[PDB]
Amino acid sequence: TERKLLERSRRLQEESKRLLDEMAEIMRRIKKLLKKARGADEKVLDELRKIIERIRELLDRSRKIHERSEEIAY
Amino acid sequence: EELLRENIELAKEHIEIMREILELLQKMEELLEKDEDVAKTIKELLRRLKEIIERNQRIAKEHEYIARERS
Repeated sequence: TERKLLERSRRLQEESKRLLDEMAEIMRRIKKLLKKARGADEKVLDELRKIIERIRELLDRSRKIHERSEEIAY
Repeated sequence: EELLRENIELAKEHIEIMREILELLQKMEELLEKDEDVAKTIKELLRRLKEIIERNQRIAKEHEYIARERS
């Protein structure tokens, strides 16, 4: 079932694509909620700011992986 | 074989990413602990996020195996 492998991989990438979108939006949601959180220590809030944009970048790069992987699979 | 080889490397990188991301989310929890409504919503978000990463983490491995088998 060689074609089985191609079909299997293709399905997973569709799902994984769904996940990265959901994740990215969550991270976006966090950034907004963090800014709404004036109550916390400003320095710590910034640290999470740097952290989140690090994560966001990685999700962008991951999206590039999928885009590439989809090309190969196609 | 060139693309299949590339597929293996690409999948491996993705798994690495999810590892680091998982590490970073944990670090985020540390600072979250360090508004009750806001923090509560955050805590849930990272909880939900954590679960998402784990599942995707599994998929990455699953694909990597597929790529290995496909070769």
